[PDB]
Amino acid sequence: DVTVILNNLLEGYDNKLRPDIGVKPTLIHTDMYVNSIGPVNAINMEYTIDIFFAQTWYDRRLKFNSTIKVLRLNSNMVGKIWIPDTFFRNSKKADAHWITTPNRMLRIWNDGRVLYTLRLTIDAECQLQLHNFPMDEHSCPLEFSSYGYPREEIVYQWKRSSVEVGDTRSWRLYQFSFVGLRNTTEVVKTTSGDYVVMSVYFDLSRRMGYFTIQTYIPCTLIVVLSWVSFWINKDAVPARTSLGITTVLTMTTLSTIARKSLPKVSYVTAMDLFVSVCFIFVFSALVEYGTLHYFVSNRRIAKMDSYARIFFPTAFCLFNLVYWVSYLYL
Amino acid sequence: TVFTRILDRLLDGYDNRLRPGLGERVTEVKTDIFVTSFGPVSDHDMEYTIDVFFRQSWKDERLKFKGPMTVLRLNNLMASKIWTPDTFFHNGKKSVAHNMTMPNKLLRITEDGTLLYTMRLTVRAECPMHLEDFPMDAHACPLKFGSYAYTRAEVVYEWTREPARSVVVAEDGSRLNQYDLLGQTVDSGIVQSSTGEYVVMTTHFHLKRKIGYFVIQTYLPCIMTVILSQVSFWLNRESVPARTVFGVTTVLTMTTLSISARNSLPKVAYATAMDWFIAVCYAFVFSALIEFATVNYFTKRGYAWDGKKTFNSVSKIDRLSRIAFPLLFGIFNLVYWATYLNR
Amino acid sequence: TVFTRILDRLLDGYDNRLRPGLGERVTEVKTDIFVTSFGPVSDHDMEYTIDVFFRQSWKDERLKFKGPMTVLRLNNLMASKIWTPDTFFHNGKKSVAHNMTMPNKLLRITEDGTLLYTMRLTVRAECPMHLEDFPMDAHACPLKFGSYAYTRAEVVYEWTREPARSVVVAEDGSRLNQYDLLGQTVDSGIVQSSTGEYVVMTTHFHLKRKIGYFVIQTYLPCIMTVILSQVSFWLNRESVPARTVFGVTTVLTMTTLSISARNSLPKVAYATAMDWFIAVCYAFVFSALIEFATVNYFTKRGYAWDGKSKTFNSVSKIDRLSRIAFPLLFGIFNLVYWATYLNR
Amino acid sequence: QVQLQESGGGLVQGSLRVSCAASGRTFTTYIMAWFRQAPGKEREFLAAMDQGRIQYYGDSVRGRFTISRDYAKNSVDLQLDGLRPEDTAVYYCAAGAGFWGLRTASSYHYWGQGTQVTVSS
Amino acid sequence: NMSFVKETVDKLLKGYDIRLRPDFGGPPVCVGMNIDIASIDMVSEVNMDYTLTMYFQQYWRDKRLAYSGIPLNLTLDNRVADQLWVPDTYFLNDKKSFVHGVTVKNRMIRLHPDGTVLYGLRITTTAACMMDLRRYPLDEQNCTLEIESYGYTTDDIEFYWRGGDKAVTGVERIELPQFSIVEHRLVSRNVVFATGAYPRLSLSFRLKRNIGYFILQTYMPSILITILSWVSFWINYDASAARVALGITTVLTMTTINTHLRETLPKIPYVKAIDMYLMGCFVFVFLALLEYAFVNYIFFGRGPQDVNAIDRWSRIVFPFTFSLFNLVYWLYYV
Amino acid sequence: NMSFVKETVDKLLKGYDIRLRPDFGGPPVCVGMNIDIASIDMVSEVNMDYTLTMYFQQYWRDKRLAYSGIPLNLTLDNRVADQLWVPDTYFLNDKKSFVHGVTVKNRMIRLHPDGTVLYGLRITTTAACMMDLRRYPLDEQNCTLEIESYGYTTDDIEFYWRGGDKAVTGVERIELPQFSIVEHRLVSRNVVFATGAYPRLSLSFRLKRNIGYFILQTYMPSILITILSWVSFWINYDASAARVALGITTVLTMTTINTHLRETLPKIPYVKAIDMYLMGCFVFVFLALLEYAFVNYIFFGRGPQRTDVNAIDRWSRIVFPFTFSLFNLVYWLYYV
Ligand SMILES: *[C@@H]1O[C@H](CO)[C@@H](O[C@@H]2O[C@H](CO)[C@@H](O[C@@H]3O[C@H](CO[C@H]4O[C@H](CO)[C@@H](O)[C@H](O[C@H]5O[C@H](CO)[C@@H](O)[C@H](O)[C@@H]5O)[C@@H]4O)[C@@H](O)[C@H](O[C@H]4O[C@H](CO)[C@@H](O)[C@H](O)[C@@H]4O)[C@@H]3O)[C@H](O)[C@H]2NC(C)=O)[C@H](O)[C@H]1NC(C)=O
Ligand SMILES: *[C@@H]1O[C@H](CO)[C@@H](O[C@@H]2O[C@H](CO)[C@@H](O[C@@H]3O[C@H](CO[C@H]4O[C@H](CO)[C@@H](O)[C@H](O[C@H]5O[C@H](CO)[C@@H](O)[C@H](O)[C@@H]5O)[C@@H]4O)[C@@H](O)[C@H](O[C@H]4O[C@H](CO)[C@@H](O)[C@H](O)[C@@H]4O)[C@@H]3O)[C@H](O)[C@H]2NC(C)=O)[C@H](O)[C@H]1NC(C)=O
Ligand SMILES: CCCCCCCC(=O)OC[C@H](COP(=O)(O)O[C@@H]1[C@H](O)[C@H](O)[C@@H](OP(=O)(O)O)[C@H](OP(=O)(O)O)[C@H]1O)OC(=O)CCCCCCC
Ligand SMILES: CCCCCCCC(=O)OC[C@H](COP(=O)(O)O[C@@H]1[C@H](O)[C@H](O)[C@@H](OP(=O)(O)O)[C@H](OP(=O)(O)O)[C@H]1O)OC(=O)CCCCCCC
Repeated sequence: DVTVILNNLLEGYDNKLRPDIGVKPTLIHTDMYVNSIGPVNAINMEYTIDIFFAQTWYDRRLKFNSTIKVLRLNSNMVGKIWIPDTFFRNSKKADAHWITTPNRMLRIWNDGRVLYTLRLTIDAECQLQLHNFPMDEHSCPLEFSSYGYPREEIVYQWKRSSVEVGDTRSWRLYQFSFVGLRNTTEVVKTTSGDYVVMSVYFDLSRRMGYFTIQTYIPCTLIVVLSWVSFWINKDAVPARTSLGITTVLTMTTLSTIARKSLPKVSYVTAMDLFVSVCFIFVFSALVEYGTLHYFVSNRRIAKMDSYARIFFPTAFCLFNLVYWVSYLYL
Repeated sequence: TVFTRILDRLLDGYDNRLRPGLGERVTEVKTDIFVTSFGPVSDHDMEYTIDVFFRQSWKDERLKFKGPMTVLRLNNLMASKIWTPDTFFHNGKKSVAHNMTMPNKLLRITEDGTLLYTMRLTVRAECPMHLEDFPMDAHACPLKFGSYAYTRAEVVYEWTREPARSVVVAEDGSRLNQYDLLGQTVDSGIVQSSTGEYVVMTTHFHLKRKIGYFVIQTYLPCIMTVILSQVSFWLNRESVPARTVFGVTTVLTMTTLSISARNSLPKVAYATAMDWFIAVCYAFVFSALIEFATVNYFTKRGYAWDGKKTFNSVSKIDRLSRIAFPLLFGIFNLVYWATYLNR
Repeated sequence: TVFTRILDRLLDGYDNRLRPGLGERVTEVKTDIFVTSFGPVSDHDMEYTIDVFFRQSWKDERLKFKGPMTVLRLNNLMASKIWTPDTFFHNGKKSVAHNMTMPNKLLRITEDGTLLYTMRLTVRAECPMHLEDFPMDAHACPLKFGSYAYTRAEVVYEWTREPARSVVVAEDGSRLNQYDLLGQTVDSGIVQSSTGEYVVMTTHFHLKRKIGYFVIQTYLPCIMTVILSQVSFWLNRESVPARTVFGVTTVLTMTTLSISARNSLPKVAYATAMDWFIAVCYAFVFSALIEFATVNYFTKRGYAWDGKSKTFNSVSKIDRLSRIAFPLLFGIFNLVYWATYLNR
Repeated sequence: QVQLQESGGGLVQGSLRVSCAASGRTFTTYIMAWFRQAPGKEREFLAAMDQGRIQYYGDSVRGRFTISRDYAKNSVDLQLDGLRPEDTAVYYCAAGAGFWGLRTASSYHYWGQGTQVTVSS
Repeated sequence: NMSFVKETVDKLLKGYDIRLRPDFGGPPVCVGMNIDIASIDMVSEVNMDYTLTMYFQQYWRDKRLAYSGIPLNLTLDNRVADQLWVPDTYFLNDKKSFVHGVTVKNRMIRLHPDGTVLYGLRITTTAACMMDLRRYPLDEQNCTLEIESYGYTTDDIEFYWRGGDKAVTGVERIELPQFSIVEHRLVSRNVVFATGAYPRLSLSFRLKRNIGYFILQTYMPSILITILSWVSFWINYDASAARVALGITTVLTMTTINTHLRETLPKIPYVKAIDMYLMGCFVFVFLALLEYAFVNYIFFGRGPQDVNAIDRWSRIVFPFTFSLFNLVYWLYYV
Repeated sequence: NMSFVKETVDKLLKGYDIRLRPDFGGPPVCVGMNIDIASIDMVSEVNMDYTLTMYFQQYWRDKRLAYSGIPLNLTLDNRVADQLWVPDTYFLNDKKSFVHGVTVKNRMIRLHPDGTVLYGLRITTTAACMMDLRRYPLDEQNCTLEIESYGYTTDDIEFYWRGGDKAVTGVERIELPQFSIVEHRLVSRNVVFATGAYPRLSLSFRLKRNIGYFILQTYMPSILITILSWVSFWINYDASAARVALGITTVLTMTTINTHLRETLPKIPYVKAIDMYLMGCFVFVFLALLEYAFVNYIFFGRGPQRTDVNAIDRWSRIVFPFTFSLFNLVYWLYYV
């Protein structure tokens, strides 16, 4: 019965030939369920996505007449049917799944419409603009097209309920958060013909709770640790010197981990600008005490204790106002 | 020679692209899992490796034989020429069908056509973790598996013996560093897709982290850093560089401990319990050096005291801090280690 | 057209499961290696990487033809259709036969049945090391390949030409960070496995470590730390916190250098040469602080000499002795160390 | 201190099993070898076995002598056979790491004392 | 000569069902094994596993391969092992294994005129260990390799170590950089499951760790840093910055040593022996600074209300206490 | 429309021998080459490699695949590339590469009715290029890719870049986080190996290292630590616990810079050019500490024997910033 149908569908079927090979571009309707956007690699500029990638097309060499009306088949038929060579244009480690069987499926209705759905995991590249670090946002794309068939041979098209987001609460979005979804349709011009490139965009805003409890709080409080010296006496020169130089050593230690939190960009990020401003503050405090101790003891400066007690916390709060407002809101 | 004829009778026209009882019934597949070694739970990927014997049995009328044996034990080569259900793991990342030295699959046909198709898998299964009590937490890591092409009205999965006695772990193969296994919980559910409705088995594992690592690597170093900062209060008040060195190094020590205790965690964007403890202990140490600045505003006498003019007092906020800071630190330890050891 | 039926006539009466002349004589396989690039020698894994174009040649009487050509330069699919010796590297760990973009194998058939079969391999080979003169050592890293199933009675290996000229290391492919390549040594051996005797070819690549990285990162830091911990004597004896901070910090510096230099290495049970150097330099910096404790036992006053002149302290006697004693002992140790180990 | 102490006789009509029982250092990694020194200041490489059970033989002795190590007892055992009168010489037990080795005497940094084995025909 | 051999091989395998155990309704096959260990590559405490390279070999008498007339043993190409029966032996301790691929897939088939066939594999596996690191790094580690038939039960297949105690060879040739193999045992036992009783074999070592590496790296600088904590006793109570700086710098040095050892080692819940020793040395170092706080408080605080007697007593107490602690420590574990 | 196409394809593949190149006794086959680069993923100085994801295309004509009648360029499924001849080109620089396999293997076969066939792969390779680090981190290391047939000599196969000035496209749209690709050169040549002469193409792109990571990480804190070593010239000579602790913590900070800048890097056996600068800055700090040892021994040691402290201090304040300016002068004019 059904075996007779399947053997009639493969009697003279050639999977090397696209449907409508000299007739018209084969319109393919692509559907996609996103299970999880995994951990976004800020260093390698990647992200893991886990999709259920569905395709439909009309294959009019697969018409049949029956009462069965639908052939809900295994993955075993996939190698016997023309399957569109949909690759991902910005993938780097694109895996299918193979446990326990191939995770493909195939459903053929009587008119020639073929459902095809497979599970994928994709380390997809996105160019991370790491200005406003760590206060930025990205739209990390995910593209696909056919590899060998041009626009004149395969045209892709979204369905209506195109990209179906899951429940968003079992994802591994650590520092980021899902805020947007935006599909598109465009045509690239490669050397070997022109192709129809679908693309999904994922708008991602940022979460501000990691770098608060790692870099902001320790760098600011160790700047205040340097300020402790100004309530501490002028006579005890080794104590003040130890305060200043060990806080310098502490900032030099923290600057390493501040750059370690990011791929080695060739400019200065906003995080590292803050760290560098903090290091210049501790530098200026130690140079201030050296100038103080030379002008007084080694032979006004006699109020420059009390001048620095007022100037340095106020200048740091003015810099906090300028930095935090201009790099959060502006 | 006889059994070769039997197997050739079985594989006469056997289309392995048809569910057994395709238009007749709904296929009842009996699954069973034997966990050999519940492997290392990666926090930094939020996953867990598990190594299972994955049994699944069903009834196939197309494979009836009447020969000398009731049950014939097969090579796995015939198991590619026979329908097997497309059972996949929903929360599976990158899992291993073992192929040493052969593909580790068995297939046993009883004479009434009831198959038993087991394989050995190493499964890097996903587990979403709530780290709001890190590291005084429990977890519920699932094993979600169903069929990929067949719906609820085509295949139905069950458990073989009982629900609660199916997923049985081994007794010798624990293979957990940080975690207790506080028993498993099985459950059957239904996942509705746009393509249809799908029978989905689940099995939750209940993992509690053993606490002693972070006790001896994070908690006790921060406790004794605070005690080391409170050592400075039992000096005099004239030794300005001495108490300066005490306070500055203990602040530096708390910063180092803060970073090197966070490094054992995924970058969650909120405060864990360890974050609360390290921040409060950092506040104690920082308050101690603010206290020395408070004393050093009041100094007035650069000379120390002799064993034999005027001299300098004991600066009674020294006494008040010696009573206060160990008392406040001990009260906070009581509050901490009675709060989070019940959540 | 013609070559299609030539190749069909070859594969008519052919089996690729049994040795050419299975019951008649041995199969003389003439092996050859072209080392393109001798890759980096991982000390921590005690391994190295080598990439070689692996030539083999033998004579198969069943593959005689006559036609318009002498040699048939062919596709590797027919090389998979023809008997091929199961050569395996005896000390390979995880070795990769490259197949980008096609399997990099050439089969050439000359008309008298003399096959040529070269592969393109990357062999992550296992080089056992004797690191007792670390880093000033040198050792032979071997590369040993034999058949897996055929004994001496069945397949015998040779080299195509004379052995020390057969294995060729190309010049552009250095790919070494630390070591230098002083030359190879081409030979031949026999094993006595339970299954039977086998013919084992052997090349021994000879590698002497450049110590420039280790001098820069370990020796000059330890030397200059000791120079510091001996500069402490030229302060006066009354600056107790100055010399105290000085001595214990140089001790911390030597402890830091100790662990961070031993990290670049496996975890062998003896002590290497750099361990002897670090331990002796750490003993100097330890003895400097014990010396200052010995000074401070005999201080007897609290102040030092003012520039305008009560009693005073003299510069102590063990200070004046140690100013000359410890740098002289450190110079003697440097002479003995760098004359002992640059001999081997 | 490393000692490479031999045994076995030194006079024959025959066959002989000349052993070399080491102490002080495990030479499993090392290539333990036997050298023949004829009168004429000529150390000749007879036989050597690698750590991976690989027998290397000299050209004059290929097919006559059998070398066999016991890695438990840290020994090397050159079996003698087909003894010509030209084998009257001194047999050294050697050990080393063969840098520029297995064919040279300077590559070995550990030595036996030697044994004269004399053939009377 | 040779066409007779091809004819004999082709009439062996025509009419040879490879999905059938030998004597398929009758007695179990006695599959005999043989392991020739090449090396053990790494023994990782971080991942609790070890890499084992071996020449894993199997004998069994397949009665359907018994040829005649040819006086030699048929050593064939490795690709004819696809056209035979082979046992489905696996490893339970295995994480990620591979038969080597260069230059071919390293198999051998050596047929015999009685029908005996040898199947040899060069397998580089990665077997797991439940490492009990409480006595680290002064421990004897036990690590196994559990060979077991997958599908065929004990009624279909029997495993014997061929050679008794001399099946597994090449153990004595292994020179691990930081271990030392004491014993290997060879256990043959049947294992029950839900599906039946299967034959299990067990090659199983005992890795004893060499102890000198940690004396060089960790123990000896810990001893010398704990000794240099005691320079403060030979410094006046007046010199405050001196005793405070050495006491602060020695708690910093012990901190750096312990941070390095926590970076090396896995995430274990208990307290290891090297951690017991560093906790003990840090107790001595911390008490060597509590002593100065005690002296400073007694002199400058309880002054107007002995001092040098504390130093004279502690110079005798602390070396005696430290030697007593090392005595108890190194007699508990060694 | 379909039966005729199927008849032409099955006529082409029938009798087509894939063990033979085109013109197997005749002329060498001319293979066109064409690369579109997706990205250069990483360039590791540790592993001396660079990961390269590209679109790799090969034209050649094949007279056994010439079909008449149909005006199409027939694009077949990629599973027919196992049934055709292809040039077995390898990459000599290759360590580890793979053709991507989602959702199928990325091949194309675009048969043209004169026998020309495009065969395009999608390759992520990990090629190895040596890195002369004598001018790190100001170096402009050159990395090359070498494309070459394996089994066919120069008399069997010939390569060429197609449009040899503009064969490699997409060099500009590579955005490396550390490097800027200044230029790329296409060079065709042969080699001579022992078996024969083989045609080889080279796709090498020069790479200037951008230096802003090192100004922010290494150079500027070395300058500021070197200057903070000189606070202890405007400190009185009696303050031993000031000047000594200042210079000691300064050499500690230079040591902790050296720790991370030896951790980040390969173990090359010479002076990295980042080591000339840091060793020179360590010498300045070391001489700033030797100055106090020199002052203390002159004043407190050569004092009662009875030339100045303040003269040496004033001389050091004049000399050491001038000396460090000369050092930066020589350092930033030697390399740039
Ligand atoms: C590392 O860690 C592993 C795991 O802990 C250690 O492995 C264990 O080693 C011991 C000692 O070598 C093993 O015991 C031996 O078992 C064998 C096999 O016997 C089995 O098969 C028999 C049939 O062939 C069967 O009769 C046996 O059943 C008996 O024992 C069971 C026990 O439950 C009992 O239920 C039955 O009623 C029987 O009484 C069993 O199934 C056995 O042959 C050995 O006996 C010899 O040695 C003993 C003395 O030790 C002697 O009394 C006997 O006469 C005989 O000479 C012995 O019992 C154990 O099986 C291993 N366990 C595992 C899980 O592998 C290993 O030793 C550790 N160290 C090292 C260095 O590797
Ligand atoms: C990175 O590093 C690599 C390697 O160092 C650089 O690659 C080198 O690039 C240069 C070009 O910039 C190459 O030089 C070219 O070589 C080819 C060879 O062409 C051949 O065919 C000729 C016939 O058509 C034949 O005559 C040639 O034979 C000559 O040269 C060989 C040696 O190659 C010699 O043995 C013979 O005796 C002959 O003398 C050869 O077989 C050549 O075509 C180029 O010549 C042209 O351009 C020059 C001007 O540049 C002009 O004068 C000529 O008239 C002609 O127009 C050119 O000489 C060099 O071979 C490459 N080396 C390697 C190892 O590949 C790469 O450039 C670097 N890139 C970066 C980032 O800078
Ligand atoms: C974080 C702590 C913040 C503390 C902030 C505290 C800020 C603050 O203002 O302190 C003032 C004082 C500490 O002063 P302190 O004891 O250090 O200094 C004495 C004080 O100046 C006296 O007035 C002097 O007495 P007199 O005139 O010569 O007779 C005495 O001189 P002498 O004896 O040397 O001759 C000085 O030593 O404390 C309180 O009064 C209770 C505060 C309880 C605070 C309890 C805090 C736990
Ligand atoms: C690690 C070394 C350990 C050495 C342990 C050595 C322990 C030991 O026995 O020290 C004693 C002595 C220390 O002498 P040092 O110069 O340090 O101290 C002088 C000494 O105390 C005089 O007795 C004092 O004068 P006086 O007469 O009382 O008025 C003098 O007072 P002042 O007038 O200046 O104020 C002090 O300065 O050293 C040696 O004799 C050389 C030993 C060389 C030993 C060399 C060993 C290498």
